[PDB]
Amino acid sequence: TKNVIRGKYHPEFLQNEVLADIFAHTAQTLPDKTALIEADKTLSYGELYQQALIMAQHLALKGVKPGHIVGLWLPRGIELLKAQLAICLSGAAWLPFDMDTPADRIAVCLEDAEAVGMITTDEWYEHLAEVPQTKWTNTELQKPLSESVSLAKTTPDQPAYIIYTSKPKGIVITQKNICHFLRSENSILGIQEQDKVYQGFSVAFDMSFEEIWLSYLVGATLWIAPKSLVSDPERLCQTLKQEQITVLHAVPTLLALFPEDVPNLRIINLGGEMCPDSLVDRWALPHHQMFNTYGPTETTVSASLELLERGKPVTIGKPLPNYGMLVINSERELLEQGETGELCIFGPSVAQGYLGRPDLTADKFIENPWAMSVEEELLYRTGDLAKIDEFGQVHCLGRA
Ligand SMILES: N[C@@H](CCCC[NH3+])C(=O)O
Repeated sequence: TKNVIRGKYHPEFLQNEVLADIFAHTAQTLPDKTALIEADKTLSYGELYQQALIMAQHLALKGVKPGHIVGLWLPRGIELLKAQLAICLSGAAWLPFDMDTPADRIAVCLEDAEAVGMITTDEWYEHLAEVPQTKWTNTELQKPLSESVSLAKTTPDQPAYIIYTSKPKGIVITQKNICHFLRSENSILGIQEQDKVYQGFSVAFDMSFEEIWLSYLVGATLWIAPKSLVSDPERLCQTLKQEQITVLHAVPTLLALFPEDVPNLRIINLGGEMCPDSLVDRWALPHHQMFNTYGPTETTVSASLELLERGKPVTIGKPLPNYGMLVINSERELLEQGETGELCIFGPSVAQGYLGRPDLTADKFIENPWAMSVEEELLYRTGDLAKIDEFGQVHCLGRA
């Protein structure tokens, strides 16, 4: 009633599926298309699938089953994504670690998650003497097999990945959460099979999912950035032109540091900070579709998306399809439109909660007295203060 704002109604984005289903569909439908480009090395979707499958079978032999958590720590490049996909194909969920993660934090996170192990490279294996958990190398997980190993299937209720944010706090995202997010957001972004997608985010960040898994969803080609390029905005601008990139997921401060426009960019998805007006004016051109995505990690990558246009005020926009937002008071009561309260998010992509933290989970994932379907019974309290304006639009106002 103007005080509960919903994204478009799209029940077809909820399927009886897991991430392995989405990727396998793409690889079997487009075997010979290039999936991954690292420098001058390229891997096809079919190649990627068979290699990741061999790795997943090795994980199975070593005891990885659906519902397990496997840590991921490798340098940016093909092997890193390959290993992510191998964990996924084994039916386990992955716990991603940035290149710059200290070994002690790795140990704290693997312990907190009760992970059965982690994947890393021969080189980095020695940095992990402090890690008591099992460490596998991608290399050993890539050796030939004598007889095939049958992979147990995971289910939508099972975790797809665990994101840590610091006492470390692990956020459990389910297969259902992430598969729905991918379909819901791509229905608006519309990444296409012909697209060439820059892959610059560390796997430890939400926007890596928009770079990688949206592409996997439609069979786009990923160009994987080296560590040295990620901190060189002018060189990156020239790289994006020379590599004929069409899709940039990035943060506003990075876009602002580009000297020239990059004409070949179909889609520009800015997340993290609300895009400033000067940047919109500089970039919200006709040959660019410039977007602003907002959302906590606790509701799978993004919860709202906004089309940016020169001269139009910037807001977080409307919820994604099947997402919903409302505002509540200090005692969890729905507020009339226009008042200021805590922004709450609901829908099929609300995370399962905080790993091993029933306390904080119950504090922040509460029952929704106002759910109009079984996919709306869980409200996540963002902690942000917000108001719903006279146009059904949510306005952020800072923390509570
Ligand atoms: N979700 C990220 C920033 C927003 C990304 C939106 N595509 C975070 O919570 O740190």
